[PDB]
Amino acid sequence: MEAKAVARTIRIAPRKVRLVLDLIRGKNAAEAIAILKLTNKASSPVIEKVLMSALANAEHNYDMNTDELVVKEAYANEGPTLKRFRPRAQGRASAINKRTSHITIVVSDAK
Amino acid sequence: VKRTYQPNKRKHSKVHGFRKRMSTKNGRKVLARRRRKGRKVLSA
Amino acid sequence: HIKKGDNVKVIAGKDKGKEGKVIATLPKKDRVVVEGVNIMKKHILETEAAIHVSNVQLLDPKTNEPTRVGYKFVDGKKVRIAKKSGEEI
Amino acid sequence: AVPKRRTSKTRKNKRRTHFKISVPGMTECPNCGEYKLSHRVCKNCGSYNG
RNA sequence: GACAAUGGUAGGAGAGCGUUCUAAGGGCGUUGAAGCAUGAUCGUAAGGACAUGUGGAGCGCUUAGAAGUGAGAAUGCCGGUGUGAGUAGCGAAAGACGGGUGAGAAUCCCGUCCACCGAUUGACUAAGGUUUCCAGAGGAAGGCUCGUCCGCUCUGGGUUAGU
RNA sequence: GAGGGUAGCGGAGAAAUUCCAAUCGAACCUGGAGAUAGCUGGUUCUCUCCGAAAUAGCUUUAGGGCUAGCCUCAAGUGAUGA
RNA sequence: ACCGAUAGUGAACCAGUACCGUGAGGGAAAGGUGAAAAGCACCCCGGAAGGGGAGUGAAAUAGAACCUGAAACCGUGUGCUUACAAGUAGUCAGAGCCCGUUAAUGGGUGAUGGCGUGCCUUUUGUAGAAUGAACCGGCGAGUUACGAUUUGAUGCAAGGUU
Repeated sequence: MEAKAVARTIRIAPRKVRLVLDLIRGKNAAEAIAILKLTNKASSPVIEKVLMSALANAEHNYDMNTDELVVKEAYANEGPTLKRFRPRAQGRASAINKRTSHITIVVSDAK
Repeated sequence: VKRTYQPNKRKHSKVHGFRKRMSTKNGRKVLARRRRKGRKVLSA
Repeated sequence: HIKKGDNVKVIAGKDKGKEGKVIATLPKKDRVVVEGVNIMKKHILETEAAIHVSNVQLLDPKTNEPTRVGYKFVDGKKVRIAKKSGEEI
Repeated sequence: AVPKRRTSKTRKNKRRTHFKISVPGMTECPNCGEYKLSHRVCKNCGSYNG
């Protein structure tokens, strides 16, 4: 079986989250948890909470053992941006996109 | 750098106020033209 | 209209064929609450819900049949009478 | 200067080939049982014992 | 059935496809309308069908009628989304440690040491703003980072004249 | 500093065509007004038949126009065509 | 034989309003759950946001960022191919490898060989280093009234007709 967990409209640009999602995709579960704990990136705690959620749905929602699961999928999609501005020299004003993201994680026991 | 707008209450109400517009004849026309449009501020 | 305290029969819906008493009436939208009709379950308690007054028909006091209602003037006032029979209802 | 011409998503995806991070370089602490960074202290309940 | 002819701009002539609406006739539809996605189908072209998924109530066919009738290009208007690219910048300047609080602390609170202005970055008032002032809570957005904090959000308060 | 004045066919100027709300060889707004433009740009579906001109004359005319010349459709004449 | 939310009033919404200007004055953009709120009791991860269930419902990729949900753009997995090669990026020929359709001289990929300097506008002549366009979607240009003339149709006819 597979369990899944999502986090929607996380306020971090998607191509900043895809950098650290690529380190834990494929690894074991207890290894990916330590990887997310010991990395400098600002998006580490968010992915760690989403991963722990998908590891907790497995124990209760569909009974299975949490010492066998592997991160079968982990990806980040776009979400609605925010449109802000920055007033520059000589009257001009430039745009600012505050990107968001949707982080999905699917953990499977290989069965 | 001194800019073009220095706010001041007396000058604002003494040039663009209701009484100033209701005083002359082309100010009554400005009010009669702003009332027709539906503007919520006739003079200030 | 259909005033409450009246025994009606449900002509349409998924309760059709039943019959109960009119409890409440919302005549700004033509809704009436019947007893035992349109039982809804809300988050879990179970109640009745309104049904459009176009759907319930009054029962003849004579033959227990759904009919229409007309009005007559027996005196200086109005009286409701069934369409099949002619008795006040 | 300004780009003379738009960048394909082939050229962009090639140039982002080496833009990544690496695994934190971690060991397993032989007191905490848990994982830790080599030459650092055990961030879990524990010490260094070096 | 025999013979010939068939490159083409500007432009001239003919025959046609498709779109929205109307009249009359004949139909389909919750046993699933239009739309929309796919397919390895048909026609000389414009274009026409059929099957599957979805969707959730309308829509084709025939013959005529009437037009806001078919768009790749106007430094075209409006909306969305990219590339440059994790690139330039992050707005004049001295902070260091200790102890707290907290899910989370270089950035918030308290403390000691150090540093800056001191004819001023100190004190008081006229314009001008017009509730931004205080206490208790908050952390979505604003703050060029963080934030447990604030001139920001919520809830209650605060302006006292015979001179 | 405060309170006032001078208004666009106008005002102020120790004068520089300076300055009159980041605008001045004549402000800004609304209307005449879809001013006009012999100039540049553009023009939204297919197939079938034919298929040029870049020349003469006149022109306040010369990158515009009008008539003739060269193209096309229909009716007629009819051997006048080459 | 009027429009149907880029249309129809500038305004189907609490619009002549946010706003913007010293002022006179200028001016948007914003529609849709379901038949009925029955608008998710309760359990679990999390500080909350947000999920995963289980329930309401005919439907929850109907959960108030609510009908449908497309293109540009951003990703995840995979079938064939690619690190000695000079590429308007296709077309024609053609091994190998993987599949199996509206069933028909089948679909996908492409080792290698031949041929091949985009589109529009403006020009005697542009691959042109002459112009325009970042891409996608919607909007967008020979029309109506009244007269004149020529052609096809129809009715009467030394008459035709208001």
